Amino acid sequence: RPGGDTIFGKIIRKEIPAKIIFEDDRCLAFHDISPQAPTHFLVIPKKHISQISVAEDDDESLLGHLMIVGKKCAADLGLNKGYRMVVNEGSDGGQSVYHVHLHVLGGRQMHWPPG
Amino acid sequence: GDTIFGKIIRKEIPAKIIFEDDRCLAFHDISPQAPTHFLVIPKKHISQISVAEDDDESLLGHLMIVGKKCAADLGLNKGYRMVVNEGSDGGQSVYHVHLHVLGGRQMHWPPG
Ligand SMILES: Nc1nc2c(ncn2[C@@H]2O[C@H](COP(=O)(O)O)[C@@H](O)[C@H]2O)c(=O)[nH]1
Repeated sequence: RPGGDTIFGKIIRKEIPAKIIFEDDRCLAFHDISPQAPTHFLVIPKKHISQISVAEDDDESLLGHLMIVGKKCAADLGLNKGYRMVVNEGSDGGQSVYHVHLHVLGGRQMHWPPG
Repeated sequence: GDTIFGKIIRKEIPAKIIFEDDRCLAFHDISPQAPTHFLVIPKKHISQISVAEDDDESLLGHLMIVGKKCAADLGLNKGYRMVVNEGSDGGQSVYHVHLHVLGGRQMHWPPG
């Protein structure tokens, strides 16, 4: 099955439901099931990449596309005071789903340090 | 307008530079929030991610690829967190878009 069998691969194939914000041929944006801010969503590639540490050089455009889609979705969601984008890599990064994804959090003041 | 990151790019003030190419610069954060905390910034003066253009897509991804290579070179084999802040709610401290890379400790949840 294209995309693998992590939770995110199954969401991509519409096998498990999600609250989808935006979808194109390269990525999917959907709300996080455990939001850490009043608005908290994810932008993920449809191509399965386990983690940023194994991304290829030719994945540059795709990774940038996650950020462009993330900022567009944030504007569409009315996050006019700003937001924070986060990638969690590995154990120290707090990663729990090994399919690359960008968090976008807003709707409140975010604090420093970022965890 | 110009920012302190513009001065760093132009080598007018010092920073602990990790990596440079023709389109970005990576350097340690002067106020580190983790044992390793560095920034990857484009040389193009994009003020904030909310105004990035579609043509900037591969450049933004280049910041992340450079970030993950610098992280490996700095020994962050247990992982790290990448952060881009936008605006006042995002806590953006400098209006020149920059990717934070933090590691060398457990990063926590929520991410601020
Ligand atoms: N929408 C949705 N989000 C999920 C599901 N399972 C896990 N998540 C979210 O995916 C994120 C994984 O990010 P990580 O912890 O790997 O950085 C977490 O914020 C978690 O709440 C799910 O079934 N549906």
